[PDB]
Amino acid sequence: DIIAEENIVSRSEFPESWLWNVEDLKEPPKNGISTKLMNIFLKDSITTWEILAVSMSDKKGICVADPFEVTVMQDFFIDLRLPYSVVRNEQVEIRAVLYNYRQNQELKVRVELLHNPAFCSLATTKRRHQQTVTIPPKSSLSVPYVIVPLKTGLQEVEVKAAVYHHFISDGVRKSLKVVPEGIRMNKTVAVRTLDPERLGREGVQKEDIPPADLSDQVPDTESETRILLQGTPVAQMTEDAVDAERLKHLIVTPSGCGEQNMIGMTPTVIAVHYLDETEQWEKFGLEKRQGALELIKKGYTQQLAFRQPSSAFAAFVKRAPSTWLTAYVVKVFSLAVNLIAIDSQVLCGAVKWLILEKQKPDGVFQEDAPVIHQEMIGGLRNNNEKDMALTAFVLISLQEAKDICEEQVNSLPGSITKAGDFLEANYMNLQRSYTVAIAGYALAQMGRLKGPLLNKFLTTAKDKNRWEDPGKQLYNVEATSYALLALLQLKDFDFVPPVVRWLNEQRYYGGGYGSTQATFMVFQALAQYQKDAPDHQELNLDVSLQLPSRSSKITHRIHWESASLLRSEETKENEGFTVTAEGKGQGTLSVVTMYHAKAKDQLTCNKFDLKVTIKPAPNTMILEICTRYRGDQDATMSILDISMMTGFAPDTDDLKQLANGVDRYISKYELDKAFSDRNTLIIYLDKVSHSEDDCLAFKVHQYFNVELIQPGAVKVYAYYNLEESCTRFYHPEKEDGKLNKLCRDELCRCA
Amino acid sequence: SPMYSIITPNILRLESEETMVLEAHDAQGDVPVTVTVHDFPGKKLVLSSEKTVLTPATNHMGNVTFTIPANREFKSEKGRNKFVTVQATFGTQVVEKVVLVSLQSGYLFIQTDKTIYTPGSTVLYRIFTVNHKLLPVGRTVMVNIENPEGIPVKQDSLSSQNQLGVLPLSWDIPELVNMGQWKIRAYYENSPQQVFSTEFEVKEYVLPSFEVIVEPTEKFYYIYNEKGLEVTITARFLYGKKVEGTAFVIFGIQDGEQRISLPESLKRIPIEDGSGEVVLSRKVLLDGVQNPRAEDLVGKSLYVSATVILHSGSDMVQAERSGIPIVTSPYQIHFTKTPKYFKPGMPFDLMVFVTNPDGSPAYRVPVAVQGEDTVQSLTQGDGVAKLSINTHPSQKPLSITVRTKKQELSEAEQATRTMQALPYSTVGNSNNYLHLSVLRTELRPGETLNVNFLLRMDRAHEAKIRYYTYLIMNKGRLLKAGRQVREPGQDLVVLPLSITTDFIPSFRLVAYYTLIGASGQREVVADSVWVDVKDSCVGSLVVKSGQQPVPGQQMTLKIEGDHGARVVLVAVDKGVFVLNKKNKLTQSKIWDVVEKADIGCTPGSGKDYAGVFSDAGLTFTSSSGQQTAQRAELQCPQ
Amino acid sequence: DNRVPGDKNLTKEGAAALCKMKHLADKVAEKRSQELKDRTQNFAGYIEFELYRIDYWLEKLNGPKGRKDGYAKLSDSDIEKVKEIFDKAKDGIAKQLPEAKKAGEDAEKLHTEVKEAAANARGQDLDDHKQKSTGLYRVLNWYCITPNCDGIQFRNHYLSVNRSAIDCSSTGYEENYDWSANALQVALNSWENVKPKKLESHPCTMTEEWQTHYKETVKKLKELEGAHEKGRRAHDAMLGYANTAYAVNTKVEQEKPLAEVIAAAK
Repeated sequence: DIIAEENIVSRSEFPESWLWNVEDLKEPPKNGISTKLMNIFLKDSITTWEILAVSMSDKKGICVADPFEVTVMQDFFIDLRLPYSVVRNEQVEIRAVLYNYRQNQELKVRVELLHNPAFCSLATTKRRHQQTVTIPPKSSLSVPYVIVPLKTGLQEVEVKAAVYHHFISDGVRKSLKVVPEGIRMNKTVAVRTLDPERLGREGVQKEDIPPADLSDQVPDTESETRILLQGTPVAQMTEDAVDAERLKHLIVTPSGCGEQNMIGMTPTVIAVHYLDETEQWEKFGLEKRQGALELIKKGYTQQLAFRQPSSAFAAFVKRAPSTWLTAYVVKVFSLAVNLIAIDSQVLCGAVKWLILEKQKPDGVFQEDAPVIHQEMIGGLRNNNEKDMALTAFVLISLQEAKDICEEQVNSLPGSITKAGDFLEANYMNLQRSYTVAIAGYALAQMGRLKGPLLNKFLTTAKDKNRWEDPGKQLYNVEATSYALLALLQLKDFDFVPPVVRWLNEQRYYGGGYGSTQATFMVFQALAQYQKDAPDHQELNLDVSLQLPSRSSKITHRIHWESASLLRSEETKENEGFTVTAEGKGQGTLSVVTMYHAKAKDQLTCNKFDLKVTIKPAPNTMILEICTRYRGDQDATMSILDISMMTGFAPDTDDLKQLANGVDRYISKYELDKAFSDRNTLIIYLDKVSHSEDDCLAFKVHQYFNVELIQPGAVKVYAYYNLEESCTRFYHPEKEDGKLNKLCRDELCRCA
Repeated sequence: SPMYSIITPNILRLESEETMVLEAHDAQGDVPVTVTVHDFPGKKLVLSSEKTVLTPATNHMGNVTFTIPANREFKSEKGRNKFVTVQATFGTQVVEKVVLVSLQSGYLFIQTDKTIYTPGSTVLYRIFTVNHKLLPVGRTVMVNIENPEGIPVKQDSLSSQNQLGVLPLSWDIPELVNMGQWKIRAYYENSPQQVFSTEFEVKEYVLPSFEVIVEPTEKFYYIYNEKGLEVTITARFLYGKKVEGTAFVIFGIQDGEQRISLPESLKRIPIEDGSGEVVLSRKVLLDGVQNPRAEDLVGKSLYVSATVILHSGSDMVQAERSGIPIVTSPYQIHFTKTPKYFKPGMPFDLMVFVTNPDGSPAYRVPVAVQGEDTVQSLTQGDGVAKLSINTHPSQKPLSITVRTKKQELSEAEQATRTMQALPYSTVGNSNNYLHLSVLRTELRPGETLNVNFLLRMDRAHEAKIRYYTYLIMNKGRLLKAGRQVREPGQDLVVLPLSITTDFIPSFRLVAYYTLIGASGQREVVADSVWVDVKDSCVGSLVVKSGQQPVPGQQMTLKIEGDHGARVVLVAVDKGVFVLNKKNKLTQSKIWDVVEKADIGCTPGSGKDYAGVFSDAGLTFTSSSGQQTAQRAELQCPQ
Repeated sequence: DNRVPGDKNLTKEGAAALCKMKHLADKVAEKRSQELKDRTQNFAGYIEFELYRIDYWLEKLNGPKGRKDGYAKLSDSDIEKVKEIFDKAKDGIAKQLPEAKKAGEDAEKLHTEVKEAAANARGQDLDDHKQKSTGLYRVLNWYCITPNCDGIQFRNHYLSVNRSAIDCSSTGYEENYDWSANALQVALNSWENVKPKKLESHPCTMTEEWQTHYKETVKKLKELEGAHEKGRRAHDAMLGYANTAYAVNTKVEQEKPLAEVIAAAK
């Protein structure tokens, strides 16, 4: 009158999460809402599932539904409290908890543990480990099972139960993660640094990572080696820009004659350009840009009034055109191209007039109508090499207007080349620092500045920071700005920092009289420095790994935009491999290895000491337990869990005596339980001495006789660190308490 | 002379249908309007162009919608922001404003099927891609799985255009991983500056068979309560039935990150019928901190740690109830929802917010203003009570103190708070003011809200105001705009504003008028009111049984929600949440993210008309030079 | 290409000379030839530009607004004399165009010739023990295997499994910018003077096969430089007339008297 073992299907599906499914509602709406019906199959776990539904609609957006709870339930069932993992050869005890929630019915239950070759236990292929128990209504019972794992990897433990005189049965098959007899450990194989330009040779650096020692690695254990190609971006020093508030006075309305209009408009144009390049508008006030642009447009319109018929310019229409004035206007407009809508026709006509009419056959430009306001031309105010300075100025203007008027003026490149040749033919004979700097910038604009030209240009620098020349310091500032522009053109960034530092230290923020050329040039140079100066050390590392386990050369690339990314590689092998790095940059190659190392000390039962023993009483036995705490102080509060061997139960009177003790407390639940079926017991200890063995003992005697007696178990631990417990086993015959097994060569055979 | 003006949010988001409203006060006949958006300061690329006409049929008011493409020029080159010059051409007149641009153009919500994982198990997670309106959006997002040490283990890039905003993903945890709080980080490829993340713990565990609930009797400790803190331990199996066992309870004092454990408080109690009671006597609490003084404990939070062990000894569960504040007053008063600026000579409305020490809104707690205790108000379900107080035309800071006036508490226990309200500056000292007011009920969609427009201003010009313009801002966009008519001699008018689900979670209504006042100057008077709408799904989604189940039984699950929507499900054993219940996805968090991403962070008017718009998040520009001060910070001050 | 017995070990001077050879050859291959070709063709560019300018000035003299645009001040006799001088200048400039064009055309092919020759002479610097190097690179890399060379610093390349390639940067040769034909010729002479002699049939030495290309490069480069000189010479002739043409235009635009105008040209 009992369900046969073979006929009991076993619950085996215990996923912690499931129903990871996507559903689209498509049924005809009712009252604006559509309903979908799902036929889900509930898993085997007896718990309260929580179902969370998230929906996305193209119109109603996201929505998260109130979680729905489904409570799977059953009148009678067993719950296996398997540990997360067990050691390959350490005897362990697992508890199968039988629940009987029938309101008023007592159940006689046959519960057995099925045999698995992977585990050594009382169960064998010839005889099963059966056991008959009784469960009071609305109560629970725990049957302990002693097993010894024998194989690594996941192993399944199956328990089956049946009820006499009822067609009720249940069976659970959970899985244990048996692990080798060791402790996970990590070791740093090597921590190198990659720097091909400094630590490599011929632009390449080769690194060899020796295989990890792993002398302590447990045999047949999985190991992992992790490689991290961490880039290390390095910031580059950058000089501070000019404070926006200093430029407040530069913005001025243009007015006056054709010459004065330039004087008025140029500071505004250069200030606007500087603010745009440095993006200082936030502090300056975003609104003021519109007024500044309106002023620039007004100045441009006023200047166009003086445009002579030949496309040239002069202080007055009747006055003959001035080469320098035309070149300066071309320069300013070229700066204003990306600010206001200038008529390319005017600029190109001026350029064409300069090229055709005001250039000597040899390439020298000539000025015939000196500017009315001699203070305007700045450093050209006093000149000895006037030809060269004027040619360089005109050539700078032409180079700036090239990209605008190259297609409209076919002769421009020839003029530029002729001017460059003339400059090269005489660059060595220059004396003034101003002329040298301006001509150097002109040449660098076309790449002709090289060799002795560059040598002379750099040599002329005073103190390696300024192209000073005795006289009005505005001319020196202008020359220094020209030289800085030339250097930025050459990309010689190792010389710029001192020059920009000197310029900033001059603390020049523009001005009025005799300050047009200096202001324009210095601010243009500073804007160019901010635009082009590198803020970061170049980082373009190209790296590769040659792993024997890998069939191909793995590689990675790191750029400044991706330097922060921690590129990494994973390897499931221990072997020597070579890492090759190339290109500029820096990176901290790091290699670590993880593995299971053989135990160094007592891997378990370190905090507590247990001394369980059992002896015949003067069938009945006297169980004696002694405990101690390995530490500097007494344990705060300890749980002393006891699992009786099959057929033995504690004596009621002794428990009552212990419960009536001073430092020990036993729940009324246990004392009220009948003598039989009290196979599991808990004694709560207020404290356990660390300097002495605290002992307790009580009678245990047979209420039932069996062929084989499963060893009992005792577990001790503080109330807060169950993971730090200590356990022991006792058995009347097998004094050691361990099941018989033969561990030949660290592989154990059940017996 | 006509006054053309444009109102637009002070922060524009890349690739989003930002709305702009144009108006022509005192204009005659139709006026064509052209809107163009240019890069700043380049003014070289026309990111967008729009055109429309303002006609009397629309009261010379009309909106224009444009979306700025996410051009690659927009980058954090050196951490500096970016701007666009909104430019509107009203026939010949041109009105332009420089408006900040924010790259982050949406939210990413990450759902992990479980809150805790074991090594070797698969992490199943989803990423939801939604624009700033919480609608599904198709964009490229890349996600990184981050080791607790910060090493990105896995890196992916995906495009959601093929799905309705949900991106399923998976990853297998290697057996050798390190334990701790692993992190998932994801962001749109177009905005690396903002990274959304969610944490999932990796730990070795076995699901517990029951849940332990530690519930203090009063969710706070009154420092003078000699009865001591009483805590009820409730334990029940996950399948609904009650637990029997023994529980260990220990109390401790927490101050900031530091924790102190009171060893003398450790008590062992029997759990019978699934519940048990334990008490932390005041003497123990005082002596545990060396008994400096009773007041010294105020502000420090207790925490209760409970461990429950079944009589069978087969299982054990640990639960904590942190953050039990020690307070001298059962309530806290917050002014976070009140306007900090008041209109002199007109009623001032305080939306005083009073909450329990744990932060939950208090209910039906009377509040009052010192010196005017004759008038009292009771909190609504949301814990907000409205108090009205007259003000004198003094142009001086106003100091206000409110006191809870519950009958059952002694005077010393009553909570109190103080704040200062600065005068609303009026242009040209014309003492012209506008004041909005709403009846603060538990507002929910489907209701009609009567917004009152109260106007105070000199009688010499009363007839010139014949309509109030109002705007409704929600989720950082102009949900709606319109005009409310007024007649001469009508000092108060009511706007029957109807509320749809769009207004969730809160909408900041802004209103204003304009006139040619003293000396012919163009006066603009504006006011703002912040209204809270009860949080809930803008749509709906309900999961219910379509028919207790036994294991392996087939069950009919009914899902009902918005038609055509994509529903993604997940089932989690409740045992998981016993180990770690943090980082769960819930509708409240979605609204929390949206609220914290709002562009205006003030509940009401500012110091002047410019402040009113700037605080509400709107820019206002006019032909007559009326403007709001520039905004240069994505995160608003403090 | 292959080693042979020699007269003595390679002294440091020999290594310096070889590195000088290689450096000059590489520079000729990269920059000098291109510079020469460009500057040669620029003469043909400039001569045509001056023709265009002459035509433009003549059009200003006679055309839609000859009597209005500045030149109007000129009388008919002044017009005639200006026409005479401009026409003489035009004939003079035109007389030189074909020479410059021919020189540029010659330089066009000479550039390819020299480029190929110099590039072949330099070599590729390949990993010899897998892929043989070439030219002076082959010589430098394969010469001093390891007691045949005392007093040298070798490259530390990781690809130097069994190679002792000379590190030229260590030779300390000056970075002079003279890259004329003589520059190659002089250095070549230096190598021959210091070059250890090949033993008739002991220290080893490298064959002189590379000299085939290098010596040729000098020949062609000399021709290329000669063409540049030919064009440059033509360029000089034009300036004599061109300056006269420019001067007269400058004076008239200043409204200066004819006597100055005629005097300025002369």
